[PDB]
Amino acid sequence: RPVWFICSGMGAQWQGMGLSLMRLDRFRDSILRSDQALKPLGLRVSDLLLSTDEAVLDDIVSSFVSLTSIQIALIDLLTSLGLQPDGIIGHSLGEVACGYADGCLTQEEAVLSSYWRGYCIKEANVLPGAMAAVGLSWEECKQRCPPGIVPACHNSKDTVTISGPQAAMSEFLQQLKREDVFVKEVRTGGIAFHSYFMESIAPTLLRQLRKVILDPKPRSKRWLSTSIPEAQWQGSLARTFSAEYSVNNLVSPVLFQEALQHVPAHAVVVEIAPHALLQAVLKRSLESSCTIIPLMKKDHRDNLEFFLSNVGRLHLAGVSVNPNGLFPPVEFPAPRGTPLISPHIKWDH
Repeated sequence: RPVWFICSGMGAQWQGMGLSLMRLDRFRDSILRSDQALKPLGLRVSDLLLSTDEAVLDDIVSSFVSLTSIQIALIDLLTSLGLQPDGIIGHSLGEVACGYADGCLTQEEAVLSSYWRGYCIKEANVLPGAMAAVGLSWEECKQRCPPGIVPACHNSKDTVTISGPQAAMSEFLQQLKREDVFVKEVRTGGIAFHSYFMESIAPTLLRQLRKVILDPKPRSKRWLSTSIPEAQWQGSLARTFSAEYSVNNLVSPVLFQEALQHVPAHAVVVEIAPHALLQAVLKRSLESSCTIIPLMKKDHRDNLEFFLSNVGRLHLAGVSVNPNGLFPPVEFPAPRGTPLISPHIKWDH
């Protein structure tokens, strides 16, 4: 089976993000290295995770940093299991983390990217936006959307996230529920990402991310972009994780379903995110023959159990993962009087 890393984006946050997983050394130790990049800017991600409150789930600069810094740590645990990806797909702000997993992005360049991507947006005081996942074909959207309400995310073959004017959402959903349409709102801290709203920011962001990303590294064919049409994958822009790319990702539509297309048929898809947002979408928009696995469940009593639960599932899937890489090495030789094994290896006799 191939392994496919999927990196869920915005709306995927919640008070208490991987406070349980802080225990695990491989995790914490990576979240600390994220502080090391965020220190010259006077910011500590580990505090953002633990002084967490409503306002910081809504603060867009805390979020881009929180999500990315966690995703980057989840990815690290996955690499301790000894599980590298066959395919990679990002979904919005996730792509950043992806470019880490493909190895075009340093943990630092990755973290600081998210940080600025989020900063420049906040400081543009952009007008009250708001997104929602709504269940209609991408073309059904272009037909039935109030003016000024873009279709922004192509998730499934019949699930799309429209982006736009905060007040024009509220009264265009009061209006959709009343016809039984899939509608779950995404928490965006008020900003319409992946719409025309973003062009205003593009200049100042591009001009600044150019100082974080010198120099840009080549992307590998292992990583399918969802920010650039499959058409122009052999292009100049598409070829490298450059500032120019990071900025484009924030401005253009996320072509998710498009990438899901390329996902093989006995594939195992892991959602790498502080919360399994795209579970609905992936299961809907992919073969029944593919197993889909969360890594953390929001508001769970103890993510550390829920992650091991799923590390376990990644095994039942058939993938090659080994938990001993999460916890400190064992001191071989084993103690004397440590339970026999052969008598418990039962066969099909």
